[PDB]
Amino acid sequence: AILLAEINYQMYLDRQIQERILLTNSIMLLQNLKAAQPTADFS
Amino acid sequence: TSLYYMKHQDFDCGRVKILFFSFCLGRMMGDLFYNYVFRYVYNFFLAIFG
Repeated sequence: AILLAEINYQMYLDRQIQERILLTNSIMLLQNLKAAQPTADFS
Repeated sequence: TSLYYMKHQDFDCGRVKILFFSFCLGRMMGDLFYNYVFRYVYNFFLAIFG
């Protein structure tokens, strides 16, 4: 009972670190799209 | 003096694409160095000449 209890808590810690991965790759995506501005030049 | 005047010719806008920057260096190349450098100086001699 207590063992698979820390398993719940513990792959909950894996939860938080996956959420951090989300954060990092999303910000990298916003960085490249910032470097990818649509230009309004027509000439 | 109008016999001795070179007009304002428009040059081929040969676009280069520096990553996401599209711009023709040939056009302003000609515009600056001839259509504005050679042109203005030459018409300045004609102005002092007349």
